[PDB]
Amino acid sequence: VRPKITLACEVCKHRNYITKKNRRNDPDRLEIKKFCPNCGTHQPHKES
Amino acid sequence: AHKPVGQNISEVRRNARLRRHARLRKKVAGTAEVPRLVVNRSARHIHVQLVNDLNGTTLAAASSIEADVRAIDGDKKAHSVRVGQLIAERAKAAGVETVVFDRGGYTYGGRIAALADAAREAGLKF
Amino acid sequence: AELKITQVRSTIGARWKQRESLRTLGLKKIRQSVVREDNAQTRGLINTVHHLVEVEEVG
Amino acid sequence: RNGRDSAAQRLGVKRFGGQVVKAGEILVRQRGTHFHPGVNVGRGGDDTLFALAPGAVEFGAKRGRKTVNIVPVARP
RNA sequence: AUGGCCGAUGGGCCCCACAGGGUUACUGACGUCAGCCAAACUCCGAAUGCCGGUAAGUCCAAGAGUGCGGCAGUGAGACGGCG
RNA sequence: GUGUAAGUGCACAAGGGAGCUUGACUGCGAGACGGACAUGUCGAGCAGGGACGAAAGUCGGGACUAGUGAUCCGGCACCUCU
RNA sequence: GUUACGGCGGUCCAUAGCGGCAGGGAAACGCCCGGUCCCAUCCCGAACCCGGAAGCUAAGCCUGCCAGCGCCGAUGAUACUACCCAUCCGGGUGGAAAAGUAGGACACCGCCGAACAC
Repeated sequence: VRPKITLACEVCKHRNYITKKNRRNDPDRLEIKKFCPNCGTHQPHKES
Repeated sequence: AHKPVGQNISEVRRNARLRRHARLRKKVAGTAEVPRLVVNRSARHIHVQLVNDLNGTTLAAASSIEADVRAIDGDKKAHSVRVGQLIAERAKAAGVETVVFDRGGYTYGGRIAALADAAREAGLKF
Repeated sequence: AELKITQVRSTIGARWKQRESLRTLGLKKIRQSVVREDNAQTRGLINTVHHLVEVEEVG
Repeated sequence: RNGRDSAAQRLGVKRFGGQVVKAGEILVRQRGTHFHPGVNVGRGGDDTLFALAPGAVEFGAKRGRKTVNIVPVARP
């Protein structure tokens, strides 16, 4: 299934971005780099 | 009764070059103040023109055929560099400042890259 | 030239275009007559309602 | 079994030849690329053609494709 | 889909091997000289209608359009002419 | 052949392959389409900070049209609100 | 200004295409030689890229001629149709196809560049 999951920042740790993914294709916690507004730069967003 | 069975390699090369030049002409076009620098490269020479597509003319042109750029004893890359400088300040004389580089369906490297940076360092920014 | 146009049939049951063409010509009742010059617009108007009017040439 | 149908999508040409338009005005609403964008005409995510500059819509053909262009009407 | 022609494929029959085979009242693929058909076919393709521009007409009137506000009724239609 | 129904398209590829990458962004948005209303749809362009590319440039998910549920009520994270 | 020349573009992108016959290498366009260098193959210097000019116009290229296959295509007529007559049949004014035919067609135009005389 592709459940709704949340990607939080690393520095301030706000659960900003959400999206779906297959829990069996990528059971490991996702890692992607996205734009964080308040910090104003591009940092990776980690799963919760 | 000597009929070759298939296409010659020259025909295949010409058709492929024309097709992949046309495929890149989708995004590249030249205007009056932003003309298109189209380069044609052969095994012995190289040619460049400044084309304004909306009307279909050539503001400036340069090539290796002319004897002035024939005189340099340098290698083909050197000839391309000289041709790039020549097209650069010919365009300077033509009132053209900014251009778009049409590579003519060839890979951007070797002689083509050589005269590309030759034109770039001569003041024609693109 | 000039055209002499008179209405001979009523507008009852006529389509919207025919009623509007009759009004555009400038006649409202039966036996009413108008005089209009000979131009393409007038020919189109009379062609629209030729079954409701009679066209004589003046002079 | 039958009886299921979809709502009409109101596709087609919105601005016809000679009509003057403003920037960003939708010209045609289409599914495929039946009309291809021309000069001063863009293509949307759903193949919708919209005007990139004010002018008069002009329908033309290019290399066998029917295209839609915008004629830059003369300023008074 | 044919005037359905040849023509695959399978089956029987004849040889008898059951391998190899051939004969059709057999079964008989697709195709095609030519003629066909199609709302869910189109290399074509009108007439009307529709969108816009323009020039006129009506213009002591259509008692015309559009916007806003007050007050509604209607939201079970019938027949006739065309598709 | 285009992930998937059909239609409209795509051979200039939207079809096939490879390299890097996360724009499957934040604040917006002139002008429009469609509509009883609520919905819905397209969008050039501006700023920030990025990806790819030599560059011009393209990128606010997927060739497009289906894959979805208003309001109330409640949960979680942040806020220089009370 | 001229050449059987090389490029970049066009045109409601075949009237241009395909096919046959006959030619040429001045500069060019190519085929060609080799992989030392930039670069490359999901294997291959075949392709891409790089260095050269021994040979060849046999091909690409373009030139001339063929309607051969394709392509374009009238006029007239007709189908159909708007309005109006017409008790059905049908008729009047206007618009007017598709197919077919006569025919056209072996492209045209623009801007630079080569070689030549000025």
